Amino acid sequence: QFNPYGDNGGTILGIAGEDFAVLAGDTRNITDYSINSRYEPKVFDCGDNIVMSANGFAADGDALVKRFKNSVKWYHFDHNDKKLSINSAARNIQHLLYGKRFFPYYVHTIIAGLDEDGKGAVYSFDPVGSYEREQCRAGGAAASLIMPFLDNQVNFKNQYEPGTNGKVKKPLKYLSVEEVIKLVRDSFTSATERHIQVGDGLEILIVTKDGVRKEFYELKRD
Amino acid sequence: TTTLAFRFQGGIIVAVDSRATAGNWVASQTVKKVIEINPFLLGTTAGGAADCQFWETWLGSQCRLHELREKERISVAAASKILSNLVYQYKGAGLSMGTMICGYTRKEGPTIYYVDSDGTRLKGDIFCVGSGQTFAYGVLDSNYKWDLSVEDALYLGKRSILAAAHRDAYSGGSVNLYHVTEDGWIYHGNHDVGELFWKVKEEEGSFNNVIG
Amino acid sequence: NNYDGDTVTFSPTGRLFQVEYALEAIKQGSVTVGLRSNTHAVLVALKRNADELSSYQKKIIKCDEHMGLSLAGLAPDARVLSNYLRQQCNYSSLVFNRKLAVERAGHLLCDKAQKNTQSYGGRPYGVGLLIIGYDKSGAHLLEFQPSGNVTELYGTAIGARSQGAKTYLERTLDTFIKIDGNPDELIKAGVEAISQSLRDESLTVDNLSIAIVGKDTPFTIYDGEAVAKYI
Amino acid sequence: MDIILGIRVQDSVILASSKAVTRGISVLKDSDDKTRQLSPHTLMSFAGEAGDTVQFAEYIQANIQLYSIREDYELSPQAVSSFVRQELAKSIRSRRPYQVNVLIGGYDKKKNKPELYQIDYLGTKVELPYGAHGYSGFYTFSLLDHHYRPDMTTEEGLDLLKLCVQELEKRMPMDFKGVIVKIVDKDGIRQVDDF
Amino acid sequence: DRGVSTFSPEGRLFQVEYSLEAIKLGSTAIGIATKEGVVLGVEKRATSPLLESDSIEKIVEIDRHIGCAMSGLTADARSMIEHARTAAVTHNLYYDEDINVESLTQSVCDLALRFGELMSRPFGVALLIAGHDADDGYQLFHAEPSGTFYRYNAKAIGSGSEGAQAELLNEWHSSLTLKEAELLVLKILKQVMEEKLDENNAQLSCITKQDGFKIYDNEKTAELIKELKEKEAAE
Amino acid sequence: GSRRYDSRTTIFSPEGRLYQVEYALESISHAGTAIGIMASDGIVLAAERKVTSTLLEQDTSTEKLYKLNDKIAVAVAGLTADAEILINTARIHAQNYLKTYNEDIPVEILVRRLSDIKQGYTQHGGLRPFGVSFIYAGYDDRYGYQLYTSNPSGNYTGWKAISVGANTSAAQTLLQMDYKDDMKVDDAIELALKTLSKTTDSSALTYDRLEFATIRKGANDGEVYQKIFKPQEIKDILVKTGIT
Amino acid sequence: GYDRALSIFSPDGHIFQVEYALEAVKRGTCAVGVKGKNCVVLGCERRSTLKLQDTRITPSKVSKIDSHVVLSFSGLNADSRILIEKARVEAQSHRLTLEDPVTVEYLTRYVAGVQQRYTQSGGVRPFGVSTLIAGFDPRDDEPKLYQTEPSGIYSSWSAQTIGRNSKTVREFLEKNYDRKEPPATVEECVKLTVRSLLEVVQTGAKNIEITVVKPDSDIVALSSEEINQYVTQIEQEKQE
Amino acid sequence: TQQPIVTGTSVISMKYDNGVIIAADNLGSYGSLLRFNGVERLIPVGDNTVVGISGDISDMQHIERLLKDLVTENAYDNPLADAEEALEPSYIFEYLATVMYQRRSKMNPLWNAIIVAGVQSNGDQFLRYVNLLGVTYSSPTLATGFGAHMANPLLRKVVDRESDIPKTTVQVAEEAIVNAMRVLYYRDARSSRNFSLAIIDKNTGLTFKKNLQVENMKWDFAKDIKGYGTQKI
Ligand SMILES: *[B]([O])([O])[C]([C][C]([C])[C])[N]C(=O)[C]([C]C1=[C][C]=[C][C]=[C]1)[N]C(=O)C1=[C]N=[C][C]=N1
Ligand SMILES: [Mg+2]
Ligand SMILES: [Mg+2]
Ligand SMILES: [Mg+2]
Repeated sequence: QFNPYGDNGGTILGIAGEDFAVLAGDTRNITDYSINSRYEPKVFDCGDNIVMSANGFAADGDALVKRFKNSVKWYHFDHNDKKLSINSAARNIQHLLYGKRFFPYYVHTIIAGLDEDGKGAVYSFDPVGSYEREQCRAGGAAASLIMPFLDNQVNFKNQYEPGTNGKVKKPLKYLSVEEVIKLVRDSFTSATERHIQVGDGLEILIVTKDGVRKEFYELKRD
Repeated sequence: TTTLAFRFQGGIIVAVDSRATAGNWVASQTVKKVIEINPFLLGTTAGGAADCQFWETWLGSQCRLHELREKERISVAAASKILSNLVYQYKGAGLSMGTMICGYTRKEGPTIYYVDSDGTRLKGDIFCVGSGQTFAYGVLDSNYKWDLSVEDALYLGKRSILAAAHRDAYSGGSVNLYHVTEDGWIYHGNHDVGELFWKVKEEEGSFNNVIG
Repeated sequence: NNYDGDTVTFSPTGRLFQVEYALEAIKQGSVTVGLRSNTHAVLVALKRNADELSSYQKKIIKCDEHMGLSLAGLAPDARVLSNYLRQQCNYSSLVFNRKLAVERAGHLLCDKAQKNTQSYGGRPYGVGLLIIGYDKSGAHLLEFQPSGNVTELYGTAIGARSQGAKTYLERTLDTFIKIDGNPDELIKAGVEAISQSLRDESLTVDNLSIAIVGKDTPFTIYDGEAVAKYI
Repeated sequence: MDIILGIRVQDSVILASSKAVTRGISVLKDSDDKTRQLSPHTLMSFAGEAGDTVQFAEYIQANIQLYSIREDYELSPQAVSSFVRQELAKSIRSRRPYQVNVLIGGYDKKKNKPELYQIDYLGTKVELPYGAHGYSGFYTFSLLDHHYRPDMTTEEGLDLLKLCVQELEKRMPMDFKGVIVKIVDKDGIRQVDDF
Repeated sequence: DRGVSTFSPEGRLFQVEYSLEAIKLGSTAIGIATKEGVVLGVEKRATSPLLESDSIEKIVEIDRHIGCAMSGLTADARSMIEHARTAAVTHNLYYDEDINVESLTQSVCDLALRFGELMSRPFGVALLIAGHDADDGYQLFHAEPSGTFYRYNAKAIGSGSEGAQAELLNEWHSSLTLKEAELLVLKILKQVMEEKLDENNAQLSCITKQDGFKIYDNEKTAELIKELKEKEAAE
Repeated sequence: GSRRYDSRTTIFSPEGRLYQVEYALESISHAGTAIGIMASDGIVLAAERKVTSTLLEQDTSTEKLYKLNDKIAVAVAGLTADAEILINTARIHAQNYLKTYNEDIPVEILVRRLSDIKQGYTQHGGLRPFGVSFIYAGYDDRYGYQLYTSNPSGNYTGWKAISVGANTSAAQTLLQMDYKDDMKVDDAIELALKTLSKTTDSSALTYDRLEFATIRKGANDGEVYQKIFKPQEIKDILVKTGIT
Repeated sequence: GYDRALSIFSPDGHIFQVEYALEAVKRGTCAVGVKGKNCVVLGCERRSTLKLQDTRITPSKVSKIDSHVVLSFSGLNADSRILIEKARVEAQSHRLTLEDPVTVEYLTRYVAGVQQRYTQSGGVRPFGVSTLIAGFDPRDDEPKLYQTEPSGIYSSWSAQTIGRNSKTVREFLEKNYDRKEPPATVEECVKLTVRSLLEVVQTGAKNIEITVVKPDSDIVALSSEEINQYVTQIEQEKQE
Repeated sequence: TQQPIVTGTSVISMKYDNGVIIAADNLGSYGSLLRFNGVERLIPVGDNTVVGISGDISDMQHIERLLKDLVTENAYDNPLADAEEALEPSYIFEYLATVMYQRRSKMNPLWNAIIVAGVQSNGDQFLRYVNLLGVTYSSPTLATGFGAHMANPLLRKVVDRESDIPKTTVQVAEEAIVNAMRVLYYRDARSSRNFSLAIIDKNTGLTFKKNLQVENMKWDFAKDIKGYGTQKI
């Protein structure tokens, strides 16, 4: 019997800052126990200061990104070159995903950018289009490894202040872009160690009011 | 998921948990399981996240079109039936939805309709829906009266979700409270279970089984 | 006379009157100019208003990052045809990862307009288009007529009093073609060309509409105070 | 849903239908009315798969009400039962059949006779002095075979119905939360509020 | 006979030009756009005194931020309004935002030329579409059965249009207040109307950013009519 | 294109009349006269065959009176071929109703259905209307004995006594004169034949130029019998009433 | 399919097919609608050219759309049946989905929308029918009376007439009907409706039909004798 | 949905400093039967692209006809068909990728794995993979089937990352490809000795080599191998 789905591995990570947002993803692409590519870009600049990644089955992932990029283009044509806001992009993506509710895009989608108040924004989707704005989200194969670490080190979960002993929580101080990139790099290094589908390279897209910047880092190739 | 809604003297109380899971994996603790359809209509979500959220968001569009065409707000009966008739068309296709449509109108008063993906549509005073519904029913049925104060009714709803959040593995995160009156719904905050449990345990003297 | 009731009828001299009547709608439309060099291609359009309270009807439409057109005649027909071009440009990009050639874009418009001139029930398009673009073979300018005839040109003009601008470009042919790597001077030549078609009225800030595409220049439209520089 | 009963006596038809609605391990409601008035002298009770039951009942209701307005005339119970049967017979060979069993209790004003029709989801119609759908008949038919007489009064019919419900409450595993009883006679349809 | 989509020798569609003549016979509708809001006003024109005038609905809500006034064969407007409302709500569903007034107008105008031998003829009604969005602010559009739409600072359509438009030419300026616009619509309506203007045979409405689209009560309009009479008698 | 040759069969005149309906009625006015008379104990249907021949096989012929079911019959005035199309549709409709409700179709419901079909041809489709007028004679347990008529417009009305086809003006005046409410079938038979005998364009009214039928409760106990008269039976009733 | 555009504009901006449909309404028998304080009455003319009619079975002029709404008309009889059938279907459909019977305005808007659709659809002619739709909204005691016409425009009326010689009866109603104080009772409303028809009808025998609609689905048609009593009382007062 | 009948095995490829190399054997297998010994599985498109196809041969021949038709269609009303508006490797690939993903979405796939190798207008090396699922990826070395498991490891020792491409000559690259083809003949039970090789260079253009054979094989050591453990004779 023909199986229309496959698993290309990989892992992605979005973190929303106070006036910035990052969307990271490893550059490894796999099937079963083989490496297809050590550098296959997975996070994309879709225009209007929005970055996107659809992790899981790469064919569906590419198809969805391609269709969303198309949606941005036609949004400009139909509405006098108006900038597509991150919240509007998120709702549009829900309809793209739910449109194939009974033959789903087998992907975990994350977009990142800035909201209309200039604050950092990350939105996260399931395969059939349910979405939610979040301060923090990891997606893909090693999501189960990375998310708990982010609950702890980004939202200070289960952390309290010394001397008080469980009475006073650790205050939720904001994180700079330099501080976030450190957490992203450590997240992927840790994931690479214990997950076989994660490695080769890490590509981070940083979104600010100035635009979209890129950073690349080497990961273990075994 | 644990969601409830009940009619009483001061209108309707709606209370939901916040957890979403994929198998044993906790996918989210911050899910909004109450949907603000309009200033007077609320919908609860249980089952498939996308199904509930797509079609209840869609329901709001149909309700808005009704009041544009008819120059009059839609009844809770009509709003609930739009959703039940819609899911009935899809019956067998595999939609997974358990919802309450809660609202107030002049002609109806406070009204709750249970609507689900099998096509079942039921009007009632009390409903609990989701994997932790039985746990919520225990607290609700033993403490429910028509003559409850808004303050006491809210606490009962909050406490019933807490009970289910504790015992049901697929419920938890936090409690969202709503209070629906003659003049519309009123949000009453997000209540983290991690803080609410210990607060209730100490003040109420309950959960003596657990050590704190 | 007896042979102008529909598009499916030749006259005794072999003419299609409904097509000719559609051509007449273009002559009633406001003037628009097109011209190009080797590096850039420019559209200049005189926008028309209903009255002093009204806005000035938009004349230029973007089809892709590297292609767009200006219209003269029935604006809704230009919307239908420009929408078709957008789709065809988009099909080329999605399926072949290939920017649509301006020459091929003209061929597609020709064939679409033709079907409306040979079939019963329908009608010819009532608009003329000037398509500019920059593709793998450099800058291009096309003139579309709703008869189906599409023509590649160095420069041209369509609409009311368009003969004046067309004569100017015919004299200036050797000069403006050489304006390479200088967008402002190419626009100047286009603004000076459209000025030959003006009577009574002159080019004001909300009257003029300019568009440009080139080597390292995406198709962009200039309106309002952005064209005050060229007045 | 679960239990629906019917009994035709001298001058009326009595329908009894359970109040429980159960999904999984929870009784969501204990006051559900599993019936629709099709016309002033015709009542239909129903039981089957969730959603299908109400959808079918209301669809039939709308069609009979439409007929009533168009002709300014009430169809006979026999005519209504035949219409319902055809819809179910049509349904059973559809893409997704109506999974609904019904009892139709009506009083024919022309013949001055009560009439009870039992129709299952396949479109199997029978006219009966007493009827039931599901596992109800496995208990109630033996009692009715013994006690039923054709000249019973409405009050005697209700007493015989109480004996059926008592037996069901004793021997059936499911708690169906009692029954709503409705009487159909020459004066129309009314509900027995205490049972 | 002749085709429905036939061009005249002058290069105009016969049917479109004929529908414009039907619109000239219609009751007057006036719109004025300001920085404080857009005002829409109409002549009701009841054919008989027994006709309950409040049932005459020539001003209509499309969304909270978009209103609409009509003139001509008003029955034809119903499917246009239904499409507008659906387009507005559908865009909110797809994009979680309000739809631009221009985009809404464009969607309505796309129906216009969908006629041939689709519907059998063009619409016999013109629309004044007024609204507000965050990008282009307060806007007023005139949607015709030709498929063309012009933006206007002020516009009159219907039987007394050219007379009203000439009056709007002189009166309109960029610093008009909402109150000044309300009175100006009432003034010009009173001028072109056959019967004497009152709260029962004329209707006002407006669209503001804060309160959205609102049809004025007959009690509210009556005061503005009384305020108008006094200020005209003042000089 | 094709528009050039379209007659436009479904349009109004400036006066607000349907051209084709009016012209179809003009056609029907030249057809053989058909008369229906309703009595307390039954209904009579009488009709005149148009200028026949001696070589026409009468006993197997049927151009006027048709059976729709056991309870309902019709008299035809107009194009016979058009009528048979509608008659077969009506027969099917009656059977559809019987299958659905397990009861014989009420007369008016059958009449309304056929009348709606005729109406459709006047409003949409661009086809010519049916050049037919019917007299419906039928019985049901709601209204008892009923007479209706329908015409190409699709409009139908109920009658105590009515004529269609040729000389209806003269025929209706004669019926209006001699008809009474307490009338019986045997009397109605006589009235029908006498009316035809005076309005006929022929020199004399004979058995070979007639079709005749009755719908009687004159059947053994509470039931209804349709009687399509045979040539010899028409000859006998003509002698009985004193016309020949 | 037959797609010919029958309803089209003319040089002077008129749709003649819609206007000729109004002429068919002008030919139709007169129909009148009058609403009182707590009732609405629908009067209808029956032309007495047709005797030997069976009044039991002949299609009545006033048709129930639902238990609380009625519809009368002037114009082509065959056309009216199509509108009535659609209206009846829509009434049941509304009850099924909204779980509430139609308002009189909603039903009118639907019927009017059907009529409009037939003025710009290919291969169809407009309905040669104008309707009077009357009744009471669910759980409401305010009387409702609406009118529709072939073009598809509709509106509410305190009192209105349509059909042949409607100009005359409208003249009567305009001077006799007072808005500040409408017919307070059923008697007063019926009397005014019969009076208005007597300006046009000819004989007051079987030529006048009256139907009274009251709140909470209370609809009844008056008999010949009941109407004849109104006819008798009106003329006896007139002899003065 | 179907099953592949007549099948082709590995297609292998890599980038080098001035272009790309691609290779595939000439076998058309019918299950375990080595049925057809003269099947060309490298199909050139113009003078700048070679499409290597593995998997179902009936679907390969269909794809071959699509590409042939693509060239014909591109020439229509195109004066620059042999110049600026000629078919690029990127155009050819994207077309195939669109078809492959469309066909898998209708649950009726072209049962193939495809590698498009070529050189673009600007001289850039093009090498990208697509298969029956519509999955696509690019890498300095690409291989299908058994080649993925055995050829890639060998080819990646030559070009391990992007920066190794300019350091790799055509002689070194071809040597690595030919060695990989030998290894596949040792170890793939559905391979043949005969193969085709294609080089697309930005300077010297398209070089298509037919009727190549695996040579310099090591088999002599087999004589010393006796029994399966204890046997001495
Ligand atoms: B609740 O448990 O029903 C919950 C409500 C929903 C609105 C989030 N549903 C889920 O958690 C479901 C799984 C499920 C668990 C228990 C009973 C029924 C269903 N999960 C999802 O819908 C989901 C959504 N996104 C990611 C992962 N899982
Ligand atoms: Mg390894
Ligand atoms: Mg619905
Ligand atoms: Mg059975």
